[PDB]
Amino acid sequence: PIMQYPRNKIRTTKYTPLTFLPKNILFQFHNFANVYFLVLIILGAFQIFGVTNPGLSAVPLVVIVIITAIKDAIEDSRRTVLDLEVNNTKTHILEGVENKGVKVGDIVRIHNNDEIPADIILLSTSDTDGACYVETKNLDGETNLKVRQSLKCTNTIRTSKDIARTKFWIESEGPHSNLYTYQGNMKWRNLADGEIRNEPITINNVLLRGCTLRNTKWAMGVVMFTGGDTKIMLNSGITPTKKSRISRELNFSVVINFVLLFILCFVSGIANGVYYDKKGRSRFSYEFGTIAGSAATNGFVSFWVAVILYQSLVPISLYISVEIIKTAQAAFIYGDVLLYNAKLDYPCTPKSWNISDDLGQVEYIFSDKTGTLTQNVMEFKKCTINGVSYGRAYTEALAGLRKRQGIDVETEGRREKAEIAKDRDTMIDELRALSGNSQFYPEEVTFVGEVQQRCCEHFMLALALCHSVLVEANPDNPKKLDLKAQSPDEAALVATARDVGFSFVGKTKKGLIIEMQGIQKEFEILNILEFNSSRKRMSCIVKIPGLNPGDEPRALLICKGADSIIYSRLSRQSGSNSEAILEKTALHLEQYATEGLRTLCIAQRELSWSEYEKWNEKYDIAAASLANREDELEVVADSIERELILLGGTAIEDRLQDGVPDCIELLAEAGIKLWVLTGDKVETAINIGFSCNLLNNEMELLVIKTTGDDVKEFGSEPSEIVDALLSKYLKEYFNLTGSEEEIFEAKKDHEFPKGNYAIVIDGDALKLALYGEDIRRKFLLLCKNCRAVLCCRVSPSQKAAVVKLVKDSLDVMTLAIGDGSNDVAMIQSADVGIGIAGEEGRQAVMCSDYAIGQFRYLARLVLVHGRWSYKRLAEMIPEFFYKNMIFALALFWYGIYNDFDGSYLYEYTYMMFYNLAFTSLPVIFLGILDQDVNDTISLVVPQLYRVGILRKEWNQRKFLWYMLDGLYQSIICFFFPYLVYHKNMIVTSNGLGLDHRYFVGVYVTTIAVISCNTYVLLHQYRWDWFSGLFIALSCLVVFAWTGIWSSAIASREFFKAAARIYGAPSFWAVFFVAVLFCLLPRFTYDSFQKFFYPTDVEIVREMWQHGHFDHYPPGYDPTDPNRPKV
Amino acid sequence: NRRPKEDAFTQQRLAAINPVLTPRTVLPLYLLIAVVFVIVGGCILAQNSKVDEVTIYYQDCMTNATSSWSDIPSEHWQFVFHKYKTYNTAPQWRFVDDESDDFTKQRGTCQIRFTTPSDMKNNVYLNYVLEKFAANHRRYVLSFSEDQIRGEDASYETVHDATGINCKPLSKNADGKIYYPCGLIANSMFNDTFPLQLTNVGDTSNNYSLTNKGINWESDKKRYKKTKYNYTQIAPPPYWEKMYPDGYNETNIPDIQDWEEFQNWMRPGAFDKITKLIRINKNDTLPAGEYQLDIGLHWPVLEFNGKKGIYLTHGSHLGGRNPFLGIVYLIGGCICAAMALILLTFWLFGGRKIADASSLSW
Ligand SMILES: *[C@@H]1O[C@H](CO)[C@@H](O[C@@H]2O[C@H](CO)[C@@H](O[C@@H]3O[C@H](CO)[C@@H](O)[C@H](O)[C@@H]3O)[C@H](O)[C@H]2NC(C)=O)[C@H](O)[C@H]1NC(C)=O
Ligand SMILES: Nc1ncnc2c1ncn2[C@@H]1O[C@H](COP(=O)(O)OP(=O)(O)CP(=O)(O)O)[C@@H](O)[C@H]1O
Ligand SMILES: [Mg+2]
Repeated sequence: PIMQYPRNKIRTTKYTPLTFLPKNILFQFHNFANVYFLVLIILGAFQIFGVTNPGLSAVPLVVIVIITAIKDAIEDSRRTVLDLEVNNTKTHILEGVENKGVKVGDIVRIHNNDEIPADIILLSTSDTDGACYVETKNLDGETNLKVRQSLKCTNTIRTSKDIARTKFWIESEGPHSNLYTYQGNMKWRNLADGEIRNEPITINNVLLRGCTLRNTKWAMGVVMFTGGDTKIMLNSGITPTKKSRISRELNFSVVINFVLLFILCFVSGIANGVYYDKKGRSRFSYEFGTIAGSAATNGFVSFWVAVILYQSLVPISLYISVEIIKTAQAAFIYGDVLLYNAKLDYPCTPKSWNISDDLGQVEYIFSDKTGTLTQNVMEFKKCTINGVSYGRAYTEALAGLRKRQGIDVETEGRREKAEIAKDRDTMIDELRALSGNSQFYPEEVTFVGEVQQRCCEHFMLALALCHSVLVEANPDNPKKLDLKAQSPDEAALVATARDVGFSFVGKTKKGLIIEMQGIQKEFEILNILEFNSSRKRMSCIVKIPGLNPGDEPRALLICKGADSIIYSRLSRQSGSNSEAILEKTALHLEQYATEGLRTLCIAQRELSWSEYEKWNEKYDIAAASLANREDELEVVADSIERELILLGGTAIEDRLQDGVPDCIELLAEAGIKLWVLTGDKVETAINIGFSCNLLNNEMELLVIKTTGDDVKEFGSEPSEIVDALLSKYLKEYFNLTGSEEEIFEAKKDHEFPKGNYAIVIDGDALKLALYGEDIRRKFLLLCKNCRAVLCCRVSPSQKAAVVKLVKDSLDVMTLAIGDGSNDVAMIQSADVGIGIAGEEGRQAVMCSDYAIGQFRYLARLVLVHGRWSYKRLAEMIPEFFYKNMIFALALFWYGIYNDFDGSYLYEYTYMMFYNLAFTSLPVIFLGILDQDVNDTISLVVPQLYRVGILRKEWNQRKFLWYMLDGLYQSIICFFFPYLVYHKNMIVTSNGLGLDHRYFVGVYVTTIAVISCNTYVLLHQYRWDWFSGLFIALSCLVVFAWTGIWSSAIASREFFKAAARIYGAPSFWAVFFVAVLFCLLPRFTYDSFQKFFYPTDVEIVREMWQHGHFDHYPPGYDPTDPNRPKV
Repeated sequence: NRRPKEDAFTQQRLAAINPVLTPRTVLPLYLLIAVVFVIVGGCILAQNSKVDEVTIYYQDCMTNATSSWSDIPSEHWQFVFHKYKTYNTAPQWRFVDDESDDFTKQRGTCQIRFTTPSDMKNNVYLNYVLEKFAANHRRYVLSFSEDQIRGEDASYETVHDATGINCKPLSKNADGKIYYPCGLIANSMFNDTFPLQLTNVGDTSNNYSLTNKGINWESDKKRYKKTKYNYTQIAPPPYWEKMYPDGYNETNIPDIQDWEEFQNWMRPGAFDKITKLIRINKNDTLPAGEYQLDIGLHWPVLEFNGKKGIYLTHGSHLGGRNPFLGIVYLIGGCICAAMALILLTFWLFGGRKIADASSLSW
């Protein structure tokens, strides 16, 4: 109580199970149609508005509020299990006999390879004075082993038998929400000695919550203090939700419904004001006048009578209808076994259950290349060193298949013929595998002057030295241990140095254990820098000994990066052979990009410690400083790489994620304009765009291709070269599309463009193309008339600004499928948010909207599940405003005949159960279980998707035609009961009298229920048995209710309306013909449409009655690699 | 494992019939709906044209009728006899003023003398028609007591302040007694004492009986039950105090269970035309002849310029002579044939044909 400690769970979910109910209620009444019932129920209690059953007037509100609550509780259920699994799934033993779980003041023992759900303060470990190593993976892009050197003073504890003799937790101040700082200091009192001590606790002594511990054991420490002292709860976790276009254009359809609802109340007000200043009327003699007021205040009260009278025109079950349907459309996305990855055991997981119809109307898909479109397992090596290339492959040398013959296996046998001549002469001094599918590149390396023979051997060691690969104890056959890398391209270079003889056995504390050419050296790596996605660089500064004894041993600098970064970091003038190799080695990588091989480069400068010991300390002072998570590290790590001598580059392969048969063969001949956002280079993305068929033959490849790359700092004020050149051919590529920059005519023109015209903008040319105005609008008009935009979108701001340039400047749906932490800006910025689940759970999946095991499933997710859920919901919503229109205006048309005094036509249990039981379920099941064509035909004809691209189904034009059709059928469902009464008011076979207004209300309701649900049935494709049963059951509940409610005496005036109205043939006479004239003008307009101006999906369904799709198997998946032929 | 249930409902593959509206299927359907509804449009008017009705409005007996027999003017009487043999002959009407009612707004006895050429069949319904009476307003239609309808001796609190339906302007009178049929509806009861017979005149002088039993539904006696009031806490409604001049005795409380004119009036009409049964004769065919109907005028309609009438009918199973259902089923059959004639002559002699798959993206 004094020191203010309440107990709490780890991460909140903003729906606490004790305080869930009052905050859910006030959340329900931000809906204006929902709070419109709080008006008409409190005005229901006052008797002057003439509403019978005011206590039952709450029933179509409380039922909707509870169903929106148990939907919110179910939507809390799969939400809170993320916080419940991290909260208390595990608890350590904490044995204190010698005197994942949360307890303030605990002394917890933490092993290797686990998440720490607390702020532990390190004291000691198995290493020298508490040298802790950590993989901080989900906080930042930290791929190093971040050293956490603990205290060198209190290294006396090993077991929980001496540290559990003291029970104390420390006091700290409020949170600061920053990573690199810790302003806490712990003080302790020694036993039997008067020595005070303040242990200096800095960021080097502690580590945060959401990181991963590696290689250290018995991590001992103290759990944090309660509150919000963990620095991840505010940096990440609070995410803005999104809703669809249809769920955003619904709020204009609700306003048109309320503008009509207040026109009808206004006509009810002024035409009952005109009634009460009529002179000779029956309200003087028999009816004793002045219900509330004398003249116009009597008509003002009758305004608010109509507010309560038109309580079924207000859409109360609209938003629970759109949210049950979007949830069930995503539970079928989840429950599809063809969207299921069997090899990874991973169903398609919607992280957003409310944007399924966005998957039906997308026009731009911004995939990245290597993680998503390709397997990201890299096999081949293809080394290039010192101006000559070492490797032979034919896996993707078929990329240039435009000029070569049909079957070419004679070169594939020459790989194996040179491979069996390669495992013999390399097994002279090596005890690794060196076998079939163990060694990777077939190339005779010099048949082991002659500096080249060392320079290839110097390359493979320095390649093996510049690595982020930790060895792993292989449990089966532990004599041959394997390799693990967070970067799988970086593993293939290391797995192949193990094959040429420059393997490495392990890794010590300061240095490294390495087995080079049989002998087992120990290269000592004193310093290393990290890998960021923006920098494109991984570099080591490993120390080597001097060759002659009695010297100062110099060091090396091996930077591994791309073929465009370190060529901008390379020494131009030199007295060595560092210049003449460049026109050789860049010629090889042009040959090794056009055969689709992922490229790297490795350079090396011969530094001395006279220039290095300052840059080491400049990095070491900036290693525990404030800018350890800022951009000031790269400028520290740039000065010593001003000049470099290039060793060579590597050209590993990356085979596709078998997303060839979708990427145009389903998913861009759908109509969607795809957009690769590689981060790899220009030539290797064109010749991978042909391989994944994204850009095809007969496609104009207009490439932006800035020629010179340099930074400006002074001068160049009267002229401009490096920015003026890429502006001018954006004009010159506007003869292909003969237009200009100035206007956005394309914003109101969504269309798959005639003329192919792919765009291959890259890298620095993109930065200049999105820097300022008049080049963004000029680039984006070229990007509307294209079909494919390609490459070098490195440093994910380029991927995130491009998806936001198209999303904002064109009101259009964007998708941006991806994987890895370089897409959490691309995925979150796009409209839809698909992510790819890899071998481990990555940051893109958790920040996604859907999550599929491969890119292969995007075709079925977009073309089947999305295209359905678009046309399901784009039909459902005009049907929902229809169903309230036919019913709630047929007691407006009764207002003519009671002089708008607002006497109820519908008994009020037909206004209760209309939006709940009588016609709620057909519109729900049209939204959940409607398929225009099958799931196979959705993939056989993917051009059906263009109706969402064109936005041709949901628009406010259709909504007005469904109100006006509902307003027409309201005239039919009232005046057809009216004109069987209007002549002489005797409609019974036995003359006994059904003249009561509730009995005319059954005439009006039963016409308006059956003609509503048959209107839903006539507008659904595929009359299935399940929605067909509940269209029949919703039509036969309006008879079942009056059978059992008008057989109790509790139905006061409505006492036996079953036996009197259904025993009357004039009911059934007008029921069978005022369902005709309700449905006939729409079924005429639909039949005239489906004959003379049919849409594409009637043309496809007319092919479906014929045998145009019987060839295809049920559950056809044309992007599955193992499938039969058509 | 974590693999979804392949049970053909989560797989979205249910047993659908999946209709495609080709002209070889919908043009039979328009032909079927048209040829059904012209038969139903034929069979209804074959039943509806044969319905005979007599509609005599008598609101002007106290002014436009002498003590001797004058004809009803053309506005008030409406005759329908499909055997067009005596359709132009006017009925006649006198008025016996009686000079003693002292109400002078609607008093006396309007004696209406009509002649029917065709014999109406064995169920003859005598209705009273009320035009321009406004029985459908908000405070009016909610003014009664269901517990007084169900014969419960309801107190003042359960008739005045009841939720929803309660008798608000007419709960109790000045001296503290509640009204037993409280409310504007039961107060507004159509008075006019229709006779228990149609006295045949001249040719036969044997009177055609008319019962007031069986006027409402027989099952309506389950909610209208005999009251349990002790005759000292109730009073008649303020417009019933001429038919009960001294309040209620210990013996003259109306049993509303068998008083079916009350049970028809407590069912307020939906529109501005009220037609309620008041006299039935299920037993006897009404022969062709001149009949006299003696209406004790007590219900005033002239202050709201409204009409007050008589509807003598043997309605069909559809009830009454209303040509609406026959005209609509013909219009329903003539539109479904014309829309078939449009969607076939625009389909063959011009239009399009389902011959290609090159109509979507060509
Ligand atoms: C049914 O018949 C009665 C008479 O047969 C109709 O007359 C109603 O008679 C009562 C009492 O005789 C009238 O109340 C009186 O009103 C005057 C003012 O006009 C007032 O000064 C007296 O103190 C007394 O309250 C009543 O006004 C009169 N009805 C009408 C409409 O004027 C009666 O109208 C017939 N209809 C119904 C629905 O009962
Ligand atoms: N571990 C590593 N060491 C050295 N260089 C690396 C590396 N991983 C990637 N690179 C190089 O850095 C460049 C940019 O790396 P980045 O982080 O963008 O990977 P990427 O672009 O291939 C993933 P994506 O395809 O999803 O954009 C790549 O061209 C690659 O050649
Ligand atoms: Mg990736």
